Amino acid sequence: GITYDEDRKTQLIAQYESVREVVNAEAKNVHSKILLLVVSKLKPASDIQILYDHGVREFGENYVQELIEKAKLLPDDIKWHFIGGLQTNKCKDLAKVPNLYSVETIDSLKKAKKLNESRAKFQPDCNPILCNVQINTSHEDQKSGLNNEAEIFEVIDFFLSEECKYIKLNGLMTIGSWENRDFATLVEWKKKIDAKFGTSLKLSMGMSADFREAIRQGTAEVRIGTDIFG
Ligand SMILES: *Cc1c(COP(=O)(O)O)cnc(C)c1O
Repeated sequence: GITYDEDRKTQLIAQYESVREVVNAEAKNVHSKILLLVVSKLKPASDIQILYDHGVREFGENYVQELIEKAKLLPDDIKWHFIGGLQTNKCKDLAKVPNLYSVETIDSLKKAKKLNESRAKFQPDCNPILCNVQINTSHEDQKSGLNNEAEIFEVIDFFLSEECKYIKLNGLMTIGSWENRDFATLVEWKKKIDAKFGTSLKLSMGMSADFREAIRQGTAEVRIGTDIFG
């Protein structure tokens, strides 16, 4: 497939395994496996091939066109996770990727309906896209994420409806803020929702600077790039 240098291979795998060892060590230190989503945004496809060949399957991309271009160049069994800003007009585009495993940035009912809509038309055959609801856990104003309980509840209601058959509600997601109060707020959102809808939501929180704490607060998935591709 994509050709890569041997010195970079040895270095990428080393840095990755070291990140994965700390994630596993942190997890094993609590009261069962956490996903290490490898955020390859802006990284070349050769780097992904390096890790792919190493056994890695789940990579996170933030840009729609980049993910699509990347998906066509690399193996079909990669489990792409779209973790960037989602515009309703790009849903149709994303839905076309067969191996689009997950979309963690659904932050409106309009978007959920459009992705489910698009997925039905272009890849009804393919497995339902696993989805996370992005919530603004910061107590500040943030360009993305939901903060309104009524609107959040309305998004969850649709996911559990019979009409939503091509995208599956998996959990909650947050970019945090800039002990962790943000992860704490996400944890509280999962309880209020699990209680009201009878769900057992999966949490996606924790990045390069705070994945350890996220791991301590119950995360089911951490998204790390910098620590792995440096
Ligand atoms: C880029 C990004 C990450 C990862 O942070 P790193 O310092 O690169 O580990 C995780 N989640 C989202 C939504 C991102 O934009």
